[PDB]
Amino acid sequence: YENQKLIANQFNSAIGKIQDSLSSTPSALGKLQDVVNHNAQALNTLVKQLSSKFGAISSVLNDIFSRLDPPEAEVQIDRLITGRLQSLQTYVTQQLIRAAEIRASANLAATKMSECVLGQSKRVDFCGKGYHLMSFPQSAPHGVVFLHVT
Amino acid sequence: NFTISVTTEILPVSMTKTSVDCTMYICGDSTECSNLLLQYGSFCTQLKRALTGIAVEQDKNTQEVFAQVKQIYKTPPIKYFGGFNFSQILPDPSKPSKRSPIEDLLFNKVTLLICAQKFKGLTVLPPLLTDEMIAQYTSALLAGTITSGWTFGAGPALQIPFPMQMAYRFNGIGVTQNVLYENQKLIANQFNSAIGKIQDSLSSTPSALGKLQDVVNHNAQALNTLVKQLSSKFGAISSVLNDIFSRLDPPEAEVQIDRLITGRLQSLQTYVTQQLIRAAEIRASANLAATKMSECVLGQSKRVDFCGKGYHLMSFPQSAPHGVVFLHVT
Amino acid sequence: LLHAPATVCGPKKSTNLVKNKCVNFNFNGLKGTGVLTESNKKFLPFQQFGRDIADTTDAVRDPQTLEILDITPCSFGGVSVITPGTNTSNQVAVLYQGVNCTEVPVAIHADQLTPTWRVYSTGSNVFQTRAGCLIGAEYVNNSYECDIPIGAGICASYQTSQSIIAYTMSLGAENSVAYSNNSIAIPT
Amino acid sequence: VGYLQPRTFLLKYNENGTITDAVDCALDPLSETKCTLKSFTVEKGIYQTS
Amino acid sequence: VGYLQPRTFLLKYNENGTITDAVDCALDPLSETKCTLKSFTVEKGIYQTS
Ligand SMILES: *[C@@H]1O[C@H](CO)[C@@H](O[C@@H]2O[C@H](CO)[C@@H](O)[C@H](O)[C@H]2NC(C)=O)[C@H](O)[C@H]1NC(C)=O
Ligand SMILES: *[C@@H]1O[C@H](CO)[C@@H](O[C@@H]2O[C@H](CO)[C@@H](O)[C@H](O)[C@H]2NC(C)=O)[C@H](O)[C@H]1NC(C)=O
Ligand SMILES: *[C@@H]1O[C@H](CO)[C@@H](O)[C@H](O)[C@H]1NC(C)=O
Ligand SMILES: *[C@@H]1O[C@H](CO)[C@@H](O)[C@H](O)[C@H]1NC(C)=O
Ligand SMILES: *[C@@H]1O[C@H](CO)[C@@H](O)[C@H](O)[C@H]1NC(C)=O
Ligand SMILES: *[C@@H]1O[C@H](CO)[C@@H](O)[C@H](O)[C@H]1NC(C)=O
Repeated sequence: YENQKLIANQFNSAIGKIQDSLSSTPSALGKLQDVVNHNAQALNTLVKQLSSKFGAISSVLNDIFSRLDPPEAEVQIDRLITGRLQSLQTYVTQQLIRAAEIRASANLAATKMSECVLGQSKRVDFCGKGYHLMSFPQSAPHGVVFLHVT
Repeated sequence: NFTISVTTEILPVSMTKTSVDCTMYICGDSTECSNLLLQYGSFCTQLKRALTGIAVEQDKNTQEVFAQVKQIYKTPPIKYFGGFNFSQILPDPSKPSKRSPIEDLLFNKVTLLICAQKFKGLTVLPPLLTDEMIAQYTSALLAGTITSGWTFGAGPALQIPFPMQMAYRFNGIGVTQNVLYENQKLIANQFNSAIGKIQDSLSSTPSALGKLQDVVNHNAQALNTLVKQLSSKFGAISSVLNDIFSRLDPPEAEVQIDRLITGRLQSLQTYVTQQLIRAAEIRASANLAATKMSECVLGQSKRVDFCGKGYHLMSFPQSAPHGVVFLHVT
Repeated sequence: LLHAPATVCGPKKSTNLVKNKCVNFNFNGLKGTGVLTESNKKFLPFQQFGRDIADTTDAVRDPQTLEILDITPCSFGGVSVITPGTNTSNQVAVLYQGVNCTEVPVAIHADQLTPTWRVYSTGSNVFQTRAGCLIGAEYVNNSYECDIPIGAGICASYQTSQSIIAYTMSLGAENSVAYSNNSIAIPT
Repeated sequence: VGYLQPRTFLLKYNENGTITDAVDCALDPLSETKCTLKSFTVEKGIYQTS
Repeated sequence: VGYLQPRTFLLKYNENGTITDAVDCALDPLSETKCTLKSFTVEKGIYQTS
């Protein structure tokens, strides 16, 4: 109450410089960028693995039957099916690992929405570097971004 | 009446990095198998990328726990902190390696022909932060929590006498200041004797450090199972690739060796997919240590049964091989 | 097939014997690639082909004489490239992980090291660290903040006729709080 | 009178479909790092090589 | 004079390549534990033999 004008102006100037910091360089949003690049690269290696021979004569399915007879094409096509079936199990397993990483961070954001936003957390170095005052949640693509006032 | 007790808790922070070679494992000491493995696709690049991501995070866990202070502090030449004996935890300059008295016990209790059997491209990379600068990070947390208190975790570090900082740890529990100043004599003797009882407790048995030993035991026996997968034949007529090509024609070895390659590639995919499970548990424990080292030692915690069994006063970290060890006073 | 010493055997021809040099061997039908040192294990008279835990032969008996040798693979290690950005400079530093460079700095021969850019061994001065020596950087000793990690507390940078350097990691600026027993600082 | 050899070459295509730039893996460790990241610009960092 | 049976044994070799010790596998449950753990000094605890 004895320094209301200085407090209000210093918070007002602090929010001015936060626009430039998120746009100064491309490494500010690297945490959310790593989410979308991990999924886009995982899909690309799955589609590109369709063209691998896996020890068979060719990676095209129709040309095996159109040139090679049906008496022994079963062992020729089992070498290609087992390779493609293994590639799906590799993809579906790595999504299960990554979902546990997000769930350990979707519960940290669900927690920080409760102490930092709806009160003051007395846990030191949890809602900011110093003595915590408040917080403001802001949405983001596939994530959330907090603005701790400290 | 009251008693002051000292309890310890042991946590892992990181494990050993590993690098695996695409071809010296599968088609080692041969060149004709290198052409056959090329047409299988990108299994080999995915293994390298996953293992490099695991090996980067081992140096992020250590920097997250220990390296949360910017300026390295140091204790004054005098060592009279109001009547307490801190010589058991502060480093001794007389040793060639600047490490403390208790930290010398922790190194000998944990034990790390380990590479002559690893001609198959199985290599352990060294950590970025060696055991010297790790021992200098944890000698700066103790030099600021003694002189400055808890104020160096929130900006500027402010000096305070230790006989007066203890009167602020009691005030955060519920008892007033006068319980310490009127009884400064016997409280000091309980603190020194409790630390000396820790020294004999660690050297009493080797089962106290089982949480850190299982970190290196699980990794060391995981590699020994991998080097004996080569003895498995997987239905081939031999387990060595220089006997298949030297005894039968090329049109028949294309199906004999394909059974070996798709089996040895499966045995390597099972190994990496178990390391992702172990890395997700260490990170779930590195974040628990980073929480305690940011809350229990940089301040006083009001969570029941989190820091110590009872009302909590402070904590003292110690550096251990592939882990951290706390000394929660109660 | 081969479990015992052979007695029949096909034609072929015999060609000398070399030691401590990476060659190709066909000792009685066993092919491979490695060096042949001198061993000290005592074979039983009915045992010739030694083995190990990984079911790979590593001890053989020269068919012609009665010498006992050992088979160990040739050198092999990783390669990393320490570079600044493309639009900053173009010089690099090849790191040879996990090797003691007393024999690999020779490098140049009639097609020995498999990479083609082996000219760096005759280039800048080498420097040995705990993770294998790097070729293409010089070791200053004053401290700097870490810019690119290498291993065992060595971090390189791009110092600015400018070449990259390697130094020792600096954890931060040393501070010393003037502790006493009657001193309190309150912020204002 | 030149002479050709088997090599791996990275080629960059433009919008119309004409080759505008190329590089090879087996000349320079900088070129190898360019040739293993699928880019003509590499950011400042350590990179694994064959 | 004695008669042989089809069994399984665990053999330990010294540094000279000579069989200095061996353990049966179907004699008593301790031999079964040593047989299924591929060792000789089993620790205190419950185990899970065949
Ligand atoms: C409160 O408890 C302490 C801890 O036992 C007592 O201190 C002991 O007192 C006895 C006799 O007074 C001494 O023989 C011991 O050596 C003391 N312990 C230590 C560590 O010095 C203290 O006396 C108790 N206070 C009351 C009022 O009972
Ligand atoms: C705090 O206690 C330790 C307990 O070891 C003291 O170390 C002893 O110091 C005396 C005199 O300096 C020596 O005679 C002993 O040999 C030391 N103990 C050991 C195990 O070597 C230390 O001096 C005390 N410090 C203070 C400031 O009181
Ligand atoms: C590339 O860009 C900046 C400015 O264009 C240049 O100064 C610098 O050398 C490079 N920056 C990097 C590699 O981060
Ligand atoms: C490397 O080898 C040389 C001689 O072969 C030896 O003198 C030197 O000590 C070795 N390097 C290390 C780090 O031991
Ligand atoms: C650092 O290296 C220079 C040049 O070799 C030398 O003059 C100086 O004494 C060295 N300093 C230390 C601390 O080693
Ligand atoms: C403070 O310390 C000085 C020297 O360390 C000593 O002479 C003095 O008696 C101490 N005073 C108190 C009150 O502890």
